[PDB]
Amino acid sequence: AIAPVITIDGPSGAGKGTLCKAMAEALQWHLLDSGAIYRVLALAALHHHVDVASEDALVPLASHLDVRFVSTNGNLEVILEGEDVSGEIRTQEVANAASQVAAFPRVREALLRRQRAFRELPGLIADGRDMGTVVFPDAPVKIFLDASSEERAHRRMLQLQEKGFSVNFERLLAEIKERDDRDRNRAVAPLVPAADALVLDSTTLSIEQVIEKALQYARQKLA
Ligand SMILES: Nc1ccn([C@H]2CC[C@@H](COP(=O)(O)O)O2)c(=O)n1
Repeated sequence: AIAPVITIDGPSGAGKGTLCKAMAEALQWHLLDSGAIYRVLALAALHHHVDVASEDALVPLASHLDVRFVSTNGNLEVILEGEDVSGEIRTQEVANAASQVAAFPRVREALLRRQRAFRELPGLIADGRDMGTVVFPDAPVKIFLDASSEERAHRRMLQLQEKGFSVNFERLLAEIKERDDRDRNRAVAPLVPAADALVLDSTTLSIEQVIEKALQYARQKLA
């Protein structure tokens, strides 16, 4: 009776965002960008002067985190307390704060019900780190999108250059190196692929190939 869910987990810069949107549109399903939740929580903490390195301080904020997401009128907008912060949550200051807040056990549990509420018919495409291992363990379809850290740093560099930002590959390689250690080195819902997850390594695959392989797999298990 419950709605089917396709989980897409993987490290930062693996291309989950792009894949999820493409699958959601292809199947006309709902989307959940769990990372945006942790980022909106982080931005909230910064604006409310809540200690980002304090589990006690963060828990209250997470439990009442006022965040809504708007459908695809073209893309997706993240709202915090009535204000669009879609761009601000994508800043390095918020990305860093987000990994900080997502590290605490009680803070993550305080966000479980909120993420799980996204499971609604006809289906949900869930993007994150632990969608297939903690949030939605029973997902009929689980995908682990991964790629070498070097490639993910290279793609990042290029995207920042497109936007007109001056970058340095060495810095980006360390940046993703540090994020990977966090998401993967924490006794609390670490980044690990589910045993039944399709491991999609996109290092030498194009956006088109990834989407094609993902949909082939998902459609296979759901019809
Ligand atoms: N399901 C998730 C999604 C995200 N995060 C953390 C990883 C860093 C931060 C932001 O994630 P993203 O870079 O994917 O926006 O939140 C997490 O712990 N669990």
